[PDB]
Amino acid sequence: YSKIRIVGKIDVLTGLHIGGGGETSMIGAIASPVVRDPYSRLPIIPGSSIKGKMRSLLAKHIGLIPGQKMHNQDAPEILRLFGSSQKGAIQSSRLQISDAFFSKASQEEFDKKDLAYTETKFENTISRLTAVANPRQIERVTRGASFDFHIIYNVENINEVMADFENIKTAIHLLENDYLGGGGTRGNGRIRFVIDSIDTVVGDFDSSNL
Amino acid sequence: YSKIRIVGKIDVLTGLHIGGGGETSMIGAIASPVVRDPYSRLPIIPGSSIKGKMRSLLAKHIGLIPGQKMHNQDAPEILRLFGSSQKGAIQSSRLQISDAFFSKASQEEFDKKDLAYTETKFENTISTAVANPRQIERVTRGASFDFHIIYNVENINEVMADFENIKTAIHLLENDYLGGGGTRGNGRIRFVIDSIDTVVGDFDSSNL
Amino acid sequence: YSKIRIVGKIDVLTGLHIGGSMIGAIASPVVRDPYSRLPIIPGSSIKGKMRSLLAKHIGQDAPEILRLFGSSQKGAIQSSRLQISDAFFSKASQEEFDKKDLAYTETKFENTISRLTAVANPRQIERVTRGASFDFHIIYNVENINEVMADFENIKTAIHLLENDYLGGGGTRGNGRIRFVIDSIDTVVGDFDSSNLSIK
Amino acid sequence: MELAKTKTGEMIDLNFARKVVEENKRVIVLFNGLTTSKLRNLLELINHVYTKVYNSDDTTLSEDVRDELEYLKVKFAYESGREPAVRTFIEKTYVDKLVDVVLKKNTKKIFLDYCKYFEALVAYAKFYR
Amino acid sequence: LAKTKTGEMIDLNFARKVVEENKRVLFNGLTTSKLRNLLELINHVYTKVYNSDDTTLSEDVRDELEYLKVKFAYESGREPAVRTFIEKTYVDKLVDVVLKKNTKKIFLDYCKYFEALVAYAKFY
Amino acid sequence: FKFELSNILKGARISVIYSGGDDLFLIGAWDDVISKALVLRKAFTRFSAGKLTFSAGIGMYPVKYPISKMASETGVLEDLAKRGEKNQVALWNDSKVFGWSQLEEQILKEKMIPLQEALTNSQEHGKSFLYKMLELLRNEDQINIARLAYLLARSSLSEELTQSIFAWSQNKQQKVELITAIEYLVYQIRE
Amino acid sequence: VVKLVKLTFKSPVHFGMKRLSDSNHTIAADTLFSALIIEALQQQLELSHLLNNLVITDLFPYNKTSYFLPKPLIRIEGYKAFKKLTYIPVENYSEYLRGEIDSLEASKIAESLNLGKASLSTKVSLQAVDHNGESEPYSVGNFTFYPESGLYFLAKGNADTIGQLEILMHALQYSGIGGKRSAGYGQFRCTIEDSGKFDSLLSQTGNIAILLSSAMASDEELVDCLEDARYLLKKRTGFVQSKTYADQLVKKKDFYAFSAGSTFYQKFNGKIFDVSDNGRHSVYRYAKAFWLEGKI
Repeated sequence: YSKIRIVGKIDVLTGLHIGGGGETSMIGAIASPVVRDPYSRLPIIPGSSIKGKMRSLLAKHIGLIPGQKMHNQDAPEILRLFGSSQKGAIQSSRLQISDAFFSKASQEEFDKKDLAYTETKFENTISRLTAVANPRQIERVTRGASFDFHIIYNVENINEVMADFENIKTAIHLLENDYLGGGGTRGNGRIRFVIDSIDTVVGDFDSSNL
Repeated sequence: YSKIRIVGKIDVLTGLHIGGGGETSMIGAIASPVVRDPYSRLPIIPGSSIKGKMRSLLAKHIGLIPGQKMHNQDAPEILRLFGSSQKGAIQSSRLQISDAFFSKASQEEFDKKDLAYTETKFENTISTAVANPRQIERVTRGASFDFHIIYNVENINEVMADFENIKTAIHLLENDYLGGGGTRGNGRIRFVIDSIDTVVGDFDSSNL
Repeated sequence: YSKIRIVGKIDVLTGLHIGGSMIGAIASPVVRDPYSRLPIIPGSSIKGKMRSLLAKHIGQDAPEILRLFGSSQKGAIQSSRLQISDAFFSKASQEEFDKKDLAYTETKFENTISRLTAVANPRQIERVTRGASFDFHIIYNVENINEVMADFENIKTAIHLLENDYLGGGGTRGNGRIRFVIDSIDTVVGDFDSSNLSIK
Repeated sequence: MELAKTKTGEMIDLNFARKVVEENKRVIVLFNGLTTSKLRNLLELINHVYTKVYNSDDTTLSEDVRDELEYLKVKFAYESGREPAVRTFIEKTYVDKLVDVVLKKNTKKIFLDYCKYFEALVAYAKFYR
Repeated sequence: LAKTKTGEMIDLNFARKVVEENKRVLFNGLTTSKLRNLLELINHVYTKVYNSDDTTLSEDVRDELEYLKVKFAYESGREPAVRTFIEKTYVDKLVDVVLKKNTKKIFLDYCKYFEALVAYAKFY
Repeated sequence: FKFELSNILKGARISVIYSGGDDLFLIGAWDDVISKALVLRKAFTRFSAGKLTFSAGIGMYPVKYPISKMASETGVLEDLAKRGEKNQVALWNDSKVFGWSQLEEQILKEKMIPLQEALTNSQEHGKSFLYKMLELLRNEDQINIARLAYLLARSSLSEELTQSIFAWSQNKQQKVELITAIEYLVYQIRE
Repeated sequence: VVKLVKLTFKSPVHFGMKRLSDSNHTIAADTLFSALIIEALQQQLELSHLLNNLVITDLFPYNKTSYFLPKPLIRIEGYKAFKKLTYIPVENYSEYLRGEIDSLEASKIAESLNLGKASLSTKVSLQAVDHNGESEPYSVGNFTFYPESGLYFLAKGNADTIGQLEILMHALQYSGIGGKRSAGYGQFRCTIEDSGKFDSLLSQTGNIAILLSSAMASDEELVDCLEDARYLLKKRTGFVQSKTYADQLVKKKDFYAFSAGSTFYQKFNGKIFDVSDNGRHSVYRYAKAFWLEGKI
């Protein structure tokens, strides 16, 4: 059994809004807060968010089967990578994304220059008939922030590791070109995967090529 | 699935003002500050503003349905371009207009010329003939912001129509204003496209 | 017969949702102590995760797996060497969370973008908050002295995998990253020596 | 809640916020003509420091937060001078006194409670209108 | 910010104290327009410092503050009430203190003190 | 409990698993089960002319939930309903133990039906407003009363209903009933 | 040498009834004795002391204040409160025997029992999932004792037997008791000491005798004991837990023993009953009787 660890950081570009738990917000405060790590009250990118976004992008790039409804109806490569739950064909997810926590380097860079990690962005919604605007305060992570992301790939078939990591690179490229969060079509969620340190944490497998 | 990137610059003509909602301001100054990128403390045109203004202008040009109440009731092409949230008829937004950050070339040009990126226009409101002083922070004329628009090829055959709609929306936005205070002049802007390239997929962007 | 006590902490590196209701509320509440309501890690979950990871490492029908985690097969009845008790929310972590007034468990809102209608189905999953430490107590049974070194090497491999592989929950989506800290390893019963033995 | 006591002696809390809003409710002009936008401006002045403290976890109020609270007192005085209705609102609700009280106490909890009191004031002003 | 006579510290509460001490009319006849002009003089350099990211006051900002001192002296000459306001509020010395500090924080503290002066003059 | 129990449950989607001398256990549609429990209580009062009363437990489970688990949890609910004051029904969670008249009228008639009327009549409201109300009512931070007032003020609902909701929220033994009514309504109006 | 052994359970315990889902507050004497025999087999201690000189008592609840004993089965003159009542504190035991306890007092005593909270943990088996199958859900009952509460039992035996019992209980602290042990249940810490209150209570002479353990008389003494007896014949059965008994798990011979609290006018000395048939070793079912005399 081999486990390959991909440790790096996701650098925000336009500022991503992964919406939080929708807790009771103060009147006039952020109507839609970001998901934050409760222990440190720092914004994070959940591993579920990255995993779902990159899986959907990879499925679209490969091509959804006509009339696809369930996630288990994806292409066999996507099912092999991100896992399946179809009864009698449960494939283990080789990719185990982890929540991308606010990096200490970017945290210190924000402590300097007296910058808040999350910025409240004001938006409105012009009505189609009355032309009235409805104010909205959305919390968004600052553009200069960075989140240390941690992925683990499980080597289930040594022959398919190359193909799976090629699919991973394609999905990462798609996610860099696409957004990661809410409101990306309005410009919230652009990112890039700058640092990538692929090392075999467990096993005799060689990840230098990967 | 092809992601086509439209990278260019957007340059203000009369002074852009996208407000930030007010902030801690000394008496008689910074009445309505412009929205700024928190990291660089630099003026920014939000992608939300550009996308919303283009969608509204395209809706007006195509023609709103009588008694329209929600943005999910626009023309089918507009809904396929800018997205839809209708129950059972969700349409993915092919246009992913992003925040138009202040271009480094224009920023260095302003630094060279010793000019502030934003002008605090001092205006009032005559009533009794009693004025109401106010300092609106609007982007200085001649400031270029780099705009980046992602178009997703959901349907190959519809790409030409969608890009014609995008061109019409850009034409309207250049003809109309952006941000707030357009009727008073501030907010007129111009697009200068650099290159349309299909970063992802096999689609060809040379024709586009 | 010798019994080796292994007392340590499980540090939740990323929100742990073991799981196991009201409308608009947490539909997947984590397991909690029925009296104290503190979230706990069932010993069954730790034992099963370690068994599965060690099975993948060895490959369960393997004699090492059966001897370590118990077997009831015809002709192969083996008492489980590893008695992994439920990990309880540690008092130190409880005090740390009481300070700053932080909830022991967070309600994480997630959704499900479908492939057909693109609509989102929302869920609110409870997860033990990151930074929480669970006091885990394990008893190893020395049925054969010659097998102790091999069994502890297998336990070390399983613990390494469990530090790299999530604990119970949707860990492929991030919920369940943990780290093991081995506070002590003592021989409560018997004359066996556990000084050389190390889980990590 | 448990912020301070008025000059008459009535305790100050969310219930006191509702009571003072009801008392100044006149038919519906509230606090002698206080428009909603003035109250929202005061609420945003509150909300700046509220966000600054809500992100932070320190029990004691940070020095920048205390300076912003004193500047908040200054802005309250300026709004009182500029608009009589805002002056009446602040006097009846004793907001400025609560700001100096939270400055004296120097606790995150007491500041959050004061922000909750102001939020209750705004909410009941919107409700009783 | 700075230390006044008898250990008093320049502060917004000190601004209120000065406004209530000089209240009788304010500052022996000071009007709102003169204080407004002084605040306008503050506003330009305040905005210049606010836009600049550097903590240390820029050279042009320091020269602007020196010209602010000159203009304060000229205003004090033009109107005795403005001179009384300046000597009671110690604003002219505060500008020199800010220049000595050469820090954005001290400049914004002085600007907030002047803003408190204006606000309390309007309130009283 | 053999013949008239069958007469009472005529059109309901209910299967009576058993009905002894006093014990009764029936599984059906959740809304049908609650409604027929109320009707059974009323008919029991009519037949017993006051005098005898009965206490019940009602539980809501998924369809594929094990029968043994449903029976055990409902028995626990009924045992809690018997505890202290009898003639009580423990609806859903243990927190919602209510009197029969309280559940039939003070919750469904008093609170659930007006909320249903408002939500069906309002063309600018939906389940989102109900869930926001539910979150504000269940937060229990002593401040959410004001936020609920603000939400109702912006809601453009009925003035009488708005005042009634605010009054119910401000007082215990009525906030829980309003929560129960909202939960019942959102359960009812699921897709 | 009577020794009270208190057990404080760090982890929830199964103590399951015939169903795995079912959870019981306590266990009978046969279960604890089987645990002791298993421990002696593991520790390689001689079983003669346990089989001959050791007399134990059913594990019983105890709270921060009082120790609980099983409700004696005696004639009572609100019977439902008494029937639902199961455990009576030591001080109230004599009063209950005399009959001074009334229905309201019986309900108050039944409410006074703060032993713990019974829950049903829901678990799954993923063994089939790897083999192209599906997860199998199951339920394990458990009883989380309140921090001050626990389970106590009295053990009467010779000094050597008491020392062997101390060693066995020290090992059983980590071995655990009840069901689903080695799967996160049954861990406990035991403290064994002389109990003055129980030494005084046991040293009583009464017209009636109350069983403190699941016991069954031999065929010779059953004729003498069964007369004028109020008892509850509880069915003790289960599977054999050992590696050498058979190649596969085999049920023990069905046994029926008088439950704790059963009252017999004539005492009987219980017998260790062998419930093993066609097995490589013998399975001992503890039915030795621990008696408490009382006047009614």
